[PDB]
Order: sequence, then structure tokens, then C-alpha cells
Amino acid sequence: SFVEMVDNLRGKSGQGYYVEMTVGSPPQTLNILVDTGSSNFAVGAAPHPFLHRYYQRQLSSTYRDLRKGVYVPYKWEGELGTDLVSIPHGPNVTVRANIAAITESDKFFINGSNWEGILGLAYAEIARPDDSLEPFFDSLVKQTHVPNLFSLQLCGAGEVLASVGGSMIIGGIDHSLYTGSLWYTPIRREWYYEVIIVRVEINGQDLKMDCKEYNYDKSIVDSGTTNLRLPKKVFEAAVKSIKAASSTEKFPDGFWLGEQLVCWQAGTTPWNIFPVISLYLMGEVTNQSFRITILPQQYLRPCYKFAISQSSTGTVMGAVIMEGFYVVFDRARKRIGFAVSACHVHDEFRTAAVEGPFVTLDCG
Ligand SMILES: Nc1cccc(Cn2c(-c3ccc(Oc4cncnc4)cc3)ccc2-c2ccccc2Cl)n1
Repeated sequence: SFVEMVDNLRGKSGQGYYVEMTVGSPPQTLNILVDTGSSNFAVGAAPHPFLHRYYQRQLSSTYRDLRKGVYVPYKWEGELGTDLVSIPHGPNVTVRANIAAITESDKFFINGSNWEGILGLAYAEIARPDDSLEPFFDSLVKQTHVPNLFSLQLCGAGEVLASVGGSMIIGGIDHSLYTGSLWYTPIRREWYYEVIIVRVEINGQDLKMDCKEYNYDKSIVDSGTTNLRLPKKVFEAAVKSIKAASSTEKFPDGFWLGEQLVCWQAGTTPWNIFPVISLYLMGEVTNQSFRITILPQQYLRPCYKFAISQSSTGTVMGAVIMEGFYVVFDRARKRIGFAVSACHVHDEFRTAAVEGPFVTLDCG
């Protein structure tokens, strides 16, 4: 019953979405960041100023040491083992999955985020230390009859950082979580959830870039990133066009650089002066595509912060993109489906949209 997985996600704005999980025996409860942008199940397993709980291996009778360390600079560092894992508000199963017990970390955990580890939902290829460390979801599917698919409805928010909600439906698709058609873009390669963007428009205006620029050096769907991150050249074109469209009103370039906040007080926000952004993703059919269209309500995250930023690692469709939609990670069919979310934030003139198909007469 997917009903029981509805709203199994919580988080603070900008600090990611976590699901409750239990690890070990007896079950040690922990909040775990849902991260489609990485592939390790990595959990705090030692005291840290930002941790109010951590995984305690010695407390777990079903813990098994893999006698292998793992080091991840970017840092976090830990020791590998296995243990029984469940998601109380997920499939009614328990699996023995790999766990990176994090023993020391620098700028890994986030103060006040309220999660104690990360669930890397991406593929073995980018797992640490290497691809022999089977990711959680692979273990889950292999050990249970849970379908090789999961879907994410991230709803955002709509003194303290705003609380966000969402659902991670494991093993299938919840038709109540979206309206309209699910449109699928292929997973170009199974490492990150890599996809191809073939075109992008700001208020119907084509940036008119060689589509390779959109996926330079790659495009991924990443719940573990807050912003829509864009390659340098695409970002600059995007910002230019967004500045223009919202020319009435003038903001400090500190705002466009996404470090500064802009404020109206209150309920006065001129949404209508900010353009929609349409990302066209490659269709399942060669020369087809569909667009996902997001509002300023998504890319201006709450007083607001510009949630579009520059990337040196390709396009990252982070939370603020996914928050418009119900996103199906159809691992079984190597594709990602998008549908307008039952929870996406919109006003009485615009709405996030998934629309297709659109056609073309090499974008990777
Ligand atoms: N999608 C991405 C992208 C980059 C890294 C990661 C995971 N990660 C983090 C990390 C920590 C907290 C965090 O919290 C946020 C922040 N902003 C929004 N939402 C949640 C996000 C990421 C540190 C080191 C790694 C890492 C690196 C390599 C391999 C395996 C891992 Cl776990 N996931």
C-alpha cells in the first residue's frame, strides 16, 4: 500500500529531504537524506557537533564489519560493514545493505538539518570506495520482490528555515501524487541519473544554444542538490534573460549570484514579473522531447534566495526543479518520468507543467 509511504519525507528548506530509516538490531532510528546524486548509504556513526543521534554499531547484534575503510574528500570518512535496514514508512521489508559508518567528517553534516546520514539512490558506478560496494537500492531490489523503481514527490514549503514535505514511493508509482501525463526521458547512463536536455526557454524564449551546452559535461536529476545548477555559459544566458524579464524592479547582483536574499513584505511578491523556465528533456523517441516548466515559485526559494546557480560539473536539476513535479526513477526501464505534482506550488495564472511531445529535425 503506497498510501503508507505518502508524506514519508521531511526536511528544512535548502537542507534536503530525509526519510526515516532504521538500522541494526534493535532498530536504531535515523533520519536519512534522500540523495539521487550519490550512491552510498553513509551514516553518522560517531559523535559530531551537528549530530543529535548516530548509528552505533556496537549496539547492533546484526552488524557485520567489512574490515574496509572509506575516504571521501570533495570530507567524510568511515568504515564499511553491513546491517539490517528498514524504512518504517516504506516497503514492509528488511534488507541487509552496506553501510558507511562515518567516523570523521568535515563540512559533511549540516547544522539543524535533522538528518544523520545519506541514502545514495544512484548507481554502483559512482559508489565509494568503488563500484563493488552495492548501493542500498540494488540490495533492496535483489533481496526483496520490490520493483526496480522509485518515485519522488518533493513539495517544498508553500524564524526557522521553512519545513518541507514530500513522498518517496518505493517500488512503484502513486497516481494520486500527480496529474496529467507522465513523460519519460531516458537515463543516458546508469551512474548518476543522467539525462539529456535538448532545449531550454525563458518565458517561451529559446536560449538558442547548442544543446551540448545544456549537458556539459552532463545533466543529472539530483534530489541531494537544492538549486538548478547550470553550466557556466547556460547560467549566464539564463540569468541575463531572467534579469531582462524582471527588468521592472532591480536586484543586487549579490542576489543573482544566489548568496543574497530579496524581500517583499508580505504576500506582495511580484511573481508575475519573473518568467517561467522550460527545460526540454530528450524523449524516449529519438527526435522527440517534452518540456518541464517551472515557476519563480520554485527557483526563488524562501524573503527569497535565487535558487539557480553556476555549475562546473554540468546541469543539476536539484530540488527546486523536482519540486514542481512527481519524478519517477524507473530504473527497470532506464528512464525518468515527470508529471505535474499534486503538490506543486502555483498561482492563478501560471502553473508548473509537463508537456509533450515537441519535435526536432547529439546533445550528450
Ligand atoms: N547530490 C550530491 C552532490 C554532492 C555530494 C553528495 C553527497 N555528499 C555530501 C553531501 C552532504 C550533505 C548534503 O546536504 C544537502 C545539501 N544541500 C541540499 N540538500 C542536501 C548534500 C551532499 C558530502 C559528500 C558527499 C559525497 C561525495 C561523493 C560520494 C558520496 C558522497 Cl555521500 N550528494
